[PDB]
Amino acid sequence: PDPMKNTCKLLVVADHRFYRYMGRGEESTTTNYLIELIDRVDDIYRNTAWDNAGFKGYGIQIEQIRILKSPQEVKPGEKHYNMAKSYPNEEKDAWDVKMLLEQFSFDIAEEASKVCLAHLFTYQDFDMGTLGLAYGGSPHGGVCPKAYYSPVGKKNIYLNSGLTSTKNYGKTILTKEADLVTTHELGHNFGAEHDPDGLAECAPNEDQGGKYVMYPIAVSGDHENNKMFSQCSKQSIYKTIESKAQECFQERSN
Ligand SMILES: CC(C)C[C@H](CC(=O)NO)C(=O)N[C@H](C(=O)N[C@@H](C)C(=O)NCCN)C(C)(C)C
Ligand SMILES: [Zn+2]
Repeated sequence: PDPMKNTCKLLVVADHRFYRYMGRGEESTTTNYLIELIDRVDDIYRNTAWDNAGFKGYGIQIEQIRILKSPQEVKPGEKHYNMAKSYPNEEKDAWDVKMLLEQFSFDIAEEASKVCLAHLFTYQDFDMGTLGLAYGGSPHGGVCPKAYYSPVGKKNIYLNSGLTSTKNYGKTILTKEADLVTTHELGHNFGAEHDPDGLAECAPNEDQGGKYVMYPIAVSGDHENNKMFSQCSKQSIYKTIESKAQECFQERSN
C-alpha cells in the first residue's frame, strides 16, 4: 500500500429533505450526523485487510459537505435532484431510485469530477423497501470519476456516485441501519458485487455469524458478519483498489 494514496475523498451532499427531516433545519445537526456516519463506515473499510494480510488502511474521508437548505427552483419541464417534487410521480413520497441517481450524477457532474466519490444523502421513502443505489460492482462506475456522455443530458456526467435514504416504510431508519446502507452502496463504488447464495463462504447461515454487508437483502442488522465484507467482496475490492488508488486516492487527513 501507498500511504499517500490510500484515501477516497468524498463530496457528501445533504438534500433539502435530509436537511429538514434528519437535520432539524440546522447545519450543525445535519453535518454531525454525516460526519459520524462516514467515520463509522471508514472504521469498517480502514480496518479491512483486502488481501487478508497487510493490504489495509484504505478508507474514506469527507472533503466537503454540501447542505441544500431549500428545494431547488426549476422551470416547467425541468428537473433537479434537489427539486421539491418527486419524479416521475409527484404523488409518491420518493423519486424512482434509478432516475434519482442519474439526476444527481447529472446535476453534480462538475463537482464530482474533482473528487474520488460523490454521495447523496436524502430522506424519501423509495418503493418496496429500497434504501440506496450506486454505480460500480454491477453484473460501470465507482471510485474515481469516469466520464459517460449523456445523450439526453448533452454533457459528460461521472459515474463516481451513490445515494442513501434514511427513510423507509414511513420512519427514520436506525443509525446502525444507515451505517449498513452507506457501507453497502460505497461497497459497490469500491467494486464489490452482491454476495451470492451459492458461495457459502460469502453468504453464511445465521448460526455462523449471518450475512456480510454486500448481501442483497437488508433485514435485522444485529449479526456479527453484517457489518463486515465477505471474502468475495474483498477479492473484488482488492482488485479495484489496486487499479484505482494511484488514479484518485489521496493521503489520509488529520
Ligand atoms: C443496504 C441494502 C441491502 C441495499 C439494497 C439495494 C442495493 O442493492 N443497493 O445497492 C436494498 O435496498 N435492499 C432492500 C431491502 O432488503 N430493504 C429492507 C430494509 C426492507 O425494506 N425489506 C422489506 C421489503 N419487503 C430490497 C431492495 C432487497 C427490498
Ligand atoms: Zn446492492
